[PDB]
Amino acid sequence: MDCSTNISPKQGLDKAKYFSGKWYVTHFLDKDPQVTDQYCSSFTPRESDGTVKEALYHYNANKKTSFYNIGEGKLESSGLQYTAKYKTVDKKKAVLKEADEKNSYTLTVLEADDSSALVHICLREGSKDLGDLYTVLTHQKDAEPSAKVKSAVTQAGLQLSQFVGTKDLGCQYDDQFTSL
Ligand code: HEM
Repeated sequence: MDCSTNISPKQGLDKAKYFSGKWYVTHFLDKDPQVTDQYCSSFTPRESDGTVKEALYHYNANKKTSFYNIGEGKLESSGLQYTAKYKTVDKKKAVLKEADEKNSYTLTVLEADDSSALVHICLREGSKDLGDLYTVLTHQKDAEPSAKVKSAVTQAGLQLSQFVGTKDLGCQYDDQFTSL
């Protein structure tokens, strides 16, 4: 299930707006889920000298469990786009597995403003694309995405209505994990 091809970062985006606060996923669009479980997610991206580090949380809304990761990658020469390898961690950020060289994700920022963002994530393992997602992001749980980001969704060729809205899933977040 190939990741979407025509994906490049929006040029002219202020990186200070993207590497800002934390993000909560309000809406996600999954091309082809392998599992039918639905997730909520929040993460806290930071950048220094072209290196991105981010604390990542997933909550399985069906099973009511959560898992944790730390991503690390370099910004491309193209703008706000990065391929990250990732550690697997417990809730206290103790390392369970270190980043390896065959598992990565590529995150492309399509829009970002003071309240909201739209990003695309392709997850890979070895020679295979595992999964492609678009995600609408806000800085507080269940905040409304901005008009600018809703327009970004339409301009990406998508319909926001076809995304899964996470409000309905009964998400639980770990704001301690994502603080810092
Ligand atoms: C609501 C939004 C999201 C959904 C629905 C979602 C869905 C998924 C699913 C279904 C998996 C597979 C879990 C498994 O069976 O092991 C997964 C793993 C993963 N996701 Fe997400 N995801 C979301 C947000 C994010 C974001 C924002 C990022 C990166 C910034 C991300 C990065 C990853 C990574 C690195 C893995 C691999 C974890 C592992 O192998 O341990 N995801 N996600």
